[PDB]
Amino acid sequence: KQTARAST
Amino acid sequence: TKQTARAST
Amino acid sequence: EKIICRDVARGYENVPIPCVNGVDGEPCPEDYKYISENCETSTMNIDRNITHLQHCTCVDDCSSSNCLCGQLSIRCWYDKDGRLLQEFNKIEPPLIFECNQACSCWRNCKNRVVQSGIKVRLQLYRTAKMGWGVRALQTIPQGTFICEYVGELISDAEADVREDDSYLFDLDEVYCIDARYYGNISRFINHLCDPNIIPVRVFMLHQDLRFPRIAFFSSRDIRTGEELGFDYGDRFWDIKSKYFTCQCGSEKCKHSAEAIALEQSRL
Amino acid sequence: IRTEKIICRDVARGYENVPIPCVNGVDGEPCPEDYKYISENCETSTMNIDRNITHLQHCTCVDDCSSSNCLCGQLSIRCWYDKDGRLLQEFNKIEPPLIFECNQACSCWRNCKNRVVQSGIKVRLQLYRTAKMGWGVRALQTIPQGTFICEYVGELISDAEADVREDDSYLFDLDNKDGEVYCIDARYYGNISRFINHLCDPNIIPVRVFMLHQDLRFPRIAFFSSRDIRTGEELGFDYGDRFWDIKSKYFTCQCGSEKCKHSAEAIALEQSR
Ligand SMILES: C[S@@+](CC[C@H](N)C(=O)[O-])C[C@H]1O[C@@H](n2cnc3c(N)ncnc32)[C@H](O)[C@@H]1O
Ligand SMILES: C[S@@+](CC[C@H](N)C(=O)[O-])C[C@H]1O[C@@H](n2cnc3c(N)ncnc32)[C@H](O)[C@@H]1O
Ligand SMILES: [Zn+2]
Ligand SMILES: [Zn+2]
Ligand SMILES: [Zn+2]
Ligand SMILES: [Zn+2]
Ligand SMILES: [Zn+2]
Ligand SMILES: [Zn+2]
Ligand SMILES: [Zn+2]
Ligand SMILES: [Zn+2]
Repeated sequence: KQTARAST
Repeated sequence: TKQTARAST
Repeated sequence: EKIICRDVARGYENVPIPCVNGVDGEPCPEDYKYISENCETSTMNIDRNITHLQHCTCVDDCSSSNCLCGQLSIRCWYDKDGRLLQEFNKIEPPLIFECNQACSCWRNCKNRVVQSGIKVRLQLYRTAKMGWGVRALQTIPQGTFICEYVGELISDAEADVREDDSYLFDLDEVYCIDARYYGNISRFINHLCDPNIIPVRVFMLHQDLRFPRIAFFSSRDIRTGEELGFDYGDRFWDIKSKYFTCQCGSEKCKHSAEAIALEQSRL
Repeated sequence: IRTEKIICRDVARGYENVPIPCVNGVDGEPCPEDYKYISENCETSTMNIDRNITHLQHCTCVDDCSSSNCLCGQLSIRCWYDKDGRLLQEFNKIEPPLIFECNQACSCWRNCKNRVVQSGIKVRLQLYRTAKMGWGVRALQTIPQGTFICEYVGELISDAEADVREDDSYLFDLDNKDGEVYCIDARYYGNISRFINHLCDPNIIPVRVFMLHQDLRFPRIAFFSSRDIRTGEELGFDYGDRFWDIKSKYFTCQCGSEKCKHSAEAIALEQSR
């Protein structure tokens, strides 16, 4: 994606 | 006036 | 007399609300779902956008007249103990805007009474002539929050077609609370022509003007054991008095068979 | 020698069951104020979450919801909470199941055994200044494995909105598939979880939970301890590679663990070949 996201 | 009874302020 | 339910609210309120019956053989009422907060059964889209909340910047306890939230009702009407000011208008109450999650203040500020829930000890009990009612198990000073009228939020149009109209409350395109199928302790509060509580429209976590929440406060000091009651209003009685008449009780009664018959003799 | 100062008695301003103080013994940075502390998720545009009470799956229990007949437990094969509110030792910590807690449509009481996350924070935590990772959160007590710590709370946003957010240091994807997916952004609005750092050797794990609604688009993210946690230990989860593939251009991991996979050294080593 464009932006960083924390995720499981 | 409406068909059913309602409490109100 | 006999305790037949230790808590009709099943632990959802701050305190238990027991049920007793010392009058007849009617069992604890279970033909409804007890809920402590209003529910939805169709798409209502209550406006919960946090950026639509009016909110204060107070760094104190919101006891100053500079609190924006207080100013939205001309002033905060709560005294330091959470009770309505003596001067509160009990005939035409204002809309109360409590502090909320957008406010800079702490959760225990002075303008958070209704959102903090039930504190008085109440009891569901069998009355002599008006089915189940609610009474106080303690003295209650004037202006004290008692409980909220909680139920199912519905449109005016749905309310017009509801088969049971014994538990409807008009909020004000008007919406209603129906406490027939889903409700709290307030669903059992009877009408009194000499009332000791009054309903007040309140905003807390949202400020969607279609959906004020209904808070009952004591309109006078209340004695231990006294039945709680409010004036349901003529938009209830004009419809209901064809089916039954008022069983208070009171020498001030305006809705008894006798009262109505007397006024009818109007030549 | 700098002293440790208490710079906020409670960052949650009384909204949580317990205070969450803030201290700094490292530098002169004052208590972080550039966000709004909220204890529950907020909305800033219309999400149309399904809140119809008649859509809730719900149980018929009149006991404490510890029997295998609790429908709500069955929606996760079984209730995973023990009698003290902790995840069972056998809980799958690699691929956690979705948990369905009891709700307002259930016949049980508010203190049944399947209400852990909805009852809120019970452990004592602290916001503190770390040496290398800005602010972090540490435990002020021992915490057994399986204990609910806190929820990842913030602003609910679409995947598309998440893609245009300038600050991407506090985003949490609710769903890893594509299509109509949502995120929590804790940048502007968040709770204590917004300050939890990434650790390559994590001691907490995120678990998807349903409480007052069951809209599958909007699971709530609950952190539970993945092992026993010692007093004073920094709390941390594995933010995952969908964070680091992007962020490691801008900074590298300072967790300091021998297992670190995202330090300059680790990246440099993998790069070499
Ligand atoms: C909102 S409910 C209150 C609880 C109701 N007593 C019960 O047992 O469930 C409204 C119904 O209560 C009864 N009721 C309430 N106040 C009354 C009054 N003052 N006189 C006669 N019946 C009353 C009527 O049956 C009315 O339609
Ligand atoms: C969700 S925030 C955690 C709170 C943050 N430390 C603060 O002071 O606000 C995520 C950011 O903290 C920093 N951070 C968290 N874990 C880190 C790590 N293991 N190494 C380096 N920086 C980290 C990065 O700046 C990351 O983008
Ligand atoms: Zn204020
Ligand atoms: Zn306030
Ligand atoms: Zn305010
Ligand atoms: Zn009367
Ligand atoms: Zn159950
Ligand atoms: Zn239950
Ligand atoms: Zn249940
Ligand atoms: Zn690392």
